[PDB]
Amino acid sequence: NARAKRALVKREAKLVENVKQALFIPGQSCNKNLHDIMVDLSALKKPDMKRFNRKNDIHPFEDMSPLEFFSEKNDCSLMVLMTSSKKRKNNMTFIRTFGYKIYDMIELMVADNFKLLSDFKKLTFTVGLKPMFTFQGAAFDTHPVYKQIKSLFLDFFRGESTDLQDVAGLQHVISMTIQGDFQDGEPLPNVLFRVYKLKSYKSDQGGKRLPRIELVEIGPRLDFKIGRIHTPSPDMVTEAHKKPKQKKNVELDIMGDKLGRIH
Amino acid sequence: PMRDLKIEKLVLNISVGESGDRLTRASKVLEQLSGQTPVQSKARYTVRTFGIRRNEKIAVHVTVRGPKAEEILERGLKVKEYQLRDRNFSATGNFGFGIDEHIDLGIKYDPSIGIFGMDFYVVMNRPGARVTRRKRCKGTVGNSHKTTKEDTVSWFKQKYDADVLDK
Amino acid sequence: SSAYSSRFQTPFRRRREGKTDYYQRKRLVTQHKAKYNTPKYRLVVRFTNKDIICQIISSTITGDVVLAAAYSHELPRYGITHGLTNWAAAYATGLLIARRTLQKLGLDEEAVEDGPRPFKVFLDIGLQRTTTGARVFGALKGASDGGLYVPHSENRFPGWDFETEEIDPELLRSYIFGGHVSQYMEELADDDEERFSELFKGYLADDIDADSLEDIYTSAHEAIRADPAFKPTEKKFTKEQYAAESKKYRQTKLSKEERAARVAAKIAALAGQQ
Amino acid sequence: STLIPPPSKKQKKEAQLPREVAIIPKDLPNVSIKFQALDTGDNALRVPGAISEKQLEELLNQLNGTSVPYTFSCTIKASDPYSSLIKPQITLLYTPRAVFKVKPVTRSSSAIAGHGSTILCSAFAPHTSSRMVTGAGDNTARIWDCDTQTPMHTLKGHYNWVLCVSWSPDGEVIATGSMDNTIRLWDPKSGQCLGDALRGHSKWITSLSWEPIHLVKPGSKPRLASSSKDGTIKIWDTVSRVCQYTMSGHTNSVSCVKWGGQGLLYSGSHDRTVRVWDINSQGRCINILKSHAHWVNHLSLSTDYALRIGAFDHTGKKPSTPEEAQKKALENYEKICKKNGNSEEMMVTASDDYTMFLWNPLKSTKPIARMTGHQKLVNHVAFSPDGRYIVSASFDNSIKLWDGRDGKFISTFRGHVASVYQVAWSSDCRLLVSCSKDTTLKVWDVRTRKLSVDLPGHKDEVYTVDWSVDGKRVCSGGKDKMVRLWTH
Amino acid sequence: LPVTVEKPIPVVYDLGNLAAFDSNVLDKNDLDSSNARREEKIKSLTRDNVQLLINQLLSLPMKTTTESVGGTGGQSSVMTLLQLPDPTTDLPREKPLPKAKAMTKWEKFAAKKGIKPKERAGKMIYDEASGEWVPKWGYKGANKKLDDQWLVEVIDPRTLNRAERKRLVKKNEKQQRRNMKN
RNA sequence: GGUUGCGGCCAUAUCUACCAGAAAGCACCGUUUCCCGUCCGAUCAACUGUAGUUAAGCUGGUAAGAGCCUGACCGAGUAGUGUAGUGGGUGACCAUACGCGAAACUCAGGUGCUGCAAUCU
RNA sequence: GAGAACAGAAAUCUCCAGUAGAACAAAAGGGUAAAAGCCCCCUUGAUUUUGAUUUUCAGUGUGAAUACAAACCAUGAAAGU
Repeated sequence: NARAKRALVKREAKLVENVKQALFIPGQSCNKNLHDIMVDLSALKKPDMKRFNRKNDIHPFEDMSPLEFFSEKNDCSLMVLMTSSKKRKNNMTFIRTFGYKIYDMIELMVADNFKLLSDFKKLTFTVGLKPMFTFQGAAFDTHPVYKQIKSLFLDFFRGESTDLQDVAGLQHVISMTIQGDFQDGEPLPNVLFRVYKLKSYKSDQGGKRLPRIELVEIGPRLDFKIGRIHTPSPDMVTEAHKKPKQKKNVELDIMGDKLGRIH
Repeated sequence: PMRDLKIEKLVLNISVGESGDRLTRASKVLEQLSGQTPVQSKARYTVRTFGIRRNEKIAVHVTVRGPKAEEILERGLKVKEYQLRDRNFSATGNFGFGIDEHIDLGIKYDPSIGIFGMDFYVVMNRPGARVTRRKRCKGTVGNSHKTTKEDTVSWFKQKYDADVLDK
Repeated sequence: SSAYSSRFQTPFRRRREGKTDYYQRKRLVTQHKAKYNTPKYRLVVRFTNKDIICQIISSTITGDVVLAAAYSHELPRYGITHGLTNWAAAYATGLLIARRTLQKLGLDEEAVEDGPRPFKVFLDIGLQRTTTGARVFGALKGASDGGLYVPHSENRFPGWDFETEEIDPELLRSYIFGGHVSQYMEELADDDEERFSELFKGYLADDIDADSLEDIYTSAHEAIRADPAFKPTEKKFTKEQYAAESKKYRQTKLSKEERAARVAAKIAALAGQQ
Repeated sequence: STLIPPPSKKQKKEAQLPREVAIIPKDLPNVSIKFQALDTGDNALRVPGAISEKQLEELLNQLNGTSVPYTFSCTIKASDPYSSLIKPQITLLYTPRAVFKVKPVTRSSSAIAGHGSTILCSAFAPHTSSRMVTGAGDNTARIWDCDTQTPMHTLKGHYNWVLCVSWSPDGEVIATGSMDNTIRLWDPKSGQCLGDALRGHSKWITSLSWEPIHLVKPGSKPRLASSSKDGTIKIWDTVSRVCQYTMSGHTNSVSCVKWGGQGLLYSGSHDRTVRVWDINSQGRCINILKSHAHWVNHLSLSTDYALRIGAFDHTGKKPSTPEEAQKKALENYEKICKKNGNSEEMMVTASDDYTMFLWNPLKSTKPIARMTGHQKLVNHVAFSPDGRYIVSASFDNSIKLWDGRDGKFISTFRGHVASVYQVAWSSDCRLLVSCSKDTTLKVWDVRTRKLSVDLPGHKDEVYTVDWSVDGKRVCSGGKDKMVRLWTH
Repeated sequence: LPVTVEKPIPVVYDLGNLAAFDSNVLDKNDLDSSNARREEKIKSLTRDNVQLLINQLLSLPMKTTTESVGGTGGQSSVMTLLQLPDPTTDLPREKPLPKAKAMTKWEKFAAKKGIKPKERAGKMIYDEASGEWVPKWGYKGANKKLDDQWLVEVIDPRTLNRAERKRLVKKNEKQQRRNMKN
């Protein structure tokens, strides 16, 4: 009864939004490798992620009705399509939508040296922790498709936001670097994806303040090849990237005490 | 050594669709024969021919289990003179019948109540229904340890010595 | 119908089994979860026949890890050899897990700033019921009394009142020092020694009385308090011979030639007109 | 609820920018420093590179060949103790610790029920951190097992309010001075009437005390002292079951009495006067101290921690032989008796004139210093365990911490809302617990002079508090008819 | 044992996102796909970056409290939580800003006439004979009193009353649609 | 290798007719005075490891069963369809060159992988 | 489906076959299950205190409406809801 209206309130467009829901929809072509990559990815979006069970013949760069229908019906803003082909082996279609409208789509190709969570030394984790991010290479300040993929991954993984961070909940780290250096015109390099778990060892040279770090892999380890892209409409960009709106010679000191200047 | 035929439960039911005092009298004969508090029952809908409404307070029964259940079983089986049929035995292996004039076992006339009777039903089994009765690890029973009709029919043509009544 | 064996969806593995409540587990696994980032821990407790199990659990993307754990059958080495499932057995198991954890993590005897930060743990009851005066909460009370910090309340202890809000500590004290088992012992021994013979058979093997059993529990509490070490059993007749014997008793599969042989014999013997 | 003003627009831009990577990087001066102690010692002028404080501890321990760390204090400027040359020949002082750390008192157990009246007084055991006895406004007292939070040997016998409770520093006698003007001794193990009561007083019993272990012939029984409103102090022998003699110096009520260390007694009364007795002269008065303006309450001494523990250490290795108990008492006494190398114990007297007095009774009848600053009547006072500090709790919702040696002011612990009733130092001079007329209890960190944790939980105001002997639990109680144990 | 990290071109930070962005360069021949000893290079590059990120995080200002058991709000006396600067990463929203700004035939009238919005004090009223309070709606509202009131003092007269009640109710719920559409 | 507890991936993990399981683990199993709940101690509660057996329950195997799962030029580099020329028919709708990009059929094959801890002739 | 005295075709009972074909303040995307379905026990809700929107003749420290937050209030052993 009222549980129905609770859902409509939860699906209202909030002043500042809640967490992002991500959806994993199977395509028309799939294998053990590709499905397991999908699942080792979804092992990070918990417990805020939805997955479909039965396959679906959907083409992202071709038609656009069922994708928007799906993103609405699951209230998700991120859509991950896991599909393959002979024309394109293991193509991952990442989708960012805004107001049930395609904000951008991106084609990624995973290499043939991939890895699953059970490929490395399986060091322990904890379900649902905030990650850390590290971005390498000079390309991520001007390159357009690179800015897109960067913001995509950030709006994908980082979960939620706060203002108080406890110090023990810093366990893993996401490293992402391009495939060497390249200059314009020549084709794009690949971008990597390495998910470590950092530790701490006292230094005795920096004091009790700053200890040393050492990183270990837990899985997976991916290389991504960039293909087709989409770009949103300028008006939709301006609209989506807006301030929520919630004074001279007047300031607030401690204890309130709205003061003023005379000059 | 374990596929035995223990007596599990006897349900004595009286279904008289009346919200009056006859139901109270059925419950009082349940109290003065079985002892325990008699649980009531209601009606799912209207039929206009059986004289009921929704939640009509139509029936009342008592479930007794254990030694006194066996006692009431033997008393009610003796009243039928040990004459039970080849039907009246559910394919899963339980039985029931009906006798009027509950002076047949227990109380006397006492016209302060009238006269009614207890629709019997004895549910039977082997030991081991806990897997299908408990909460953690609730499973199924096996067709090996699943009781059937004719084996308990033989266990019944055992003591208290019923007659054949059409094979 | 084949469609009816084809169309439906099954529950998970441990859900087809009666072992795990995924709803309660989600209510556990999503901690707050909008405030901060502090890793959760858990105190799982299970009650079977002849075994009380208690563990400290930290989940992960591999699925689970056990930081510490205790089983009702180390109590012989401190001095509890009887009644390994009662309320005092639960108290002892929880006290053991508490002292074991706080010794193994070295309290007495990246978070470089401060400080002690008392250990936090949430009780996971599993599929167990929540009834007033149970032994799951006996183990809980023992765990908290040992020194752990477990959030909980005061109505689920033996003796609490539904009439008003009070908790009589007398009945609790008796349930700690086996006053219930001993009042039952007296109420049976004053009359009959056949039920009292079958029951308390080890107690006729060792000639124990009620006051002496309270004494055993008193001594055994501080006995746990002394040295909660958890060394493992000495591992006689080890794993390779274990596996060789189990292999000998274990059945095997077949080969395609064996299957083709079965098919040939059957469809040539009992298919060609008898 | 009132909130803190949120930050400003520019204030967030000051946050987004980087900040202060500190590396203690290079870091090579030719620095010079001189070592010194606090009483007298100064043991010398060198040029190292850098060093850590733990390494200062290690270097001093190697220069003296002790193998215990210290606390190191520079430029004795608020006395702030490359971490000591960043706020601006250096003067450095080393101060030992007797390092034995315990965790603060943060959480709570549950409120233990029992007697249906206002709890009055409480006391742990000196030989076990697991035993506690309280005396409630009811006509009985109680003993509790603290490890499962359940009473044990409900004790009876008194026929009025059991005002004062005391424990014997050996672990055998629980004395319950009742409002009915007698005392009753009790057995911490069974709870039986040891004969009968120790009658003799006229008006209600107020306070009790015991002879310290280093003043009883090894193999002999300790003695007690008891004061009442009558104005005299009766001595009691534990086995004679009769009073020996009385001292009758005061006219008005004597508030509290204490059996000092070098065979003396001290008594303050409602005569604005503190009087000193020598007991080996059959209880004779020597010094009268008339310096207060209104009647004196809660006289205290320096070494009461040693005078109270009773040869039991912060571990609990129970005595083997009476001579071993005596040598333990002598060692644990001389640990803090000759701090400067001279056998010294001080006295501090509080009274309603809003002042407090430092007293040296071996030296003179003059005072050393008079501490002023409170605004309502001072109710409770306590020396630090190491004898290095004094603290006082007053009725103006404040606590004042002093220099325990020359009687100087240091700081004031603030936060309480109603009047403060009593405090308790830690077992290791680290923290300071306090209970007051509001609901809450509080603890304070004496190192930086700040509040660590306030903790509520009561239904009415609190009357009694005390830490453990090892620093594990803290007991509470008052007008809510519930005991509460607070731990880490 | 070494703690510091140097770079020809210093990194940029997003300290609310616990993240850093680099303008330094790679080397193709350190991380070529054909390279066996390859991931050692990612490790030896990004250990320095997580070094610098932990270095910036532990240099932050922090937050401490003095609380106790059952802290319903947040941290306790033992917790210590750093206070992060806010994100500068402009990342899009998922739904537009919920601006339902109309006036709907009453707000405009109450603006063009000096009607002030009312004070919204209480749900209950006072009954006189009896002396109970009996709210005007919410529980046995004083509307539904002519329902049970026995004799009416001159068609059954209470049915007309309910008829007018639902008449106004439906007029209100009709004008609701009118304002929603326009 | 057997067994138990907390799980991930959630049918290669399920349904059906049978076969078998040394030890250890665990089920079955007796009881109603204490705490606890009903009409009823079958369910929950509490007690003991006390009288017994593998019929259970659980586990493996046996089946070309149902169901399901994998790969492949298995259809099929095609059916279809987006781009360029007068390719055309008057047209239903479709020829010629780059793209995008399918499915039922058929062939080979398969009926749990395991993380963390305890324990066993 | 098997049975069970009065009692029939539907009265009331006991045991399996059950993927949601019985129910929802849903109509599509699926279904939550030891439920969002049925029954049972405890219980307020138009609380109070300040930044954004607009309007007052004491311009009238928000006096009040409304958006947002924060202390609370209910229940639960608890994580929480």
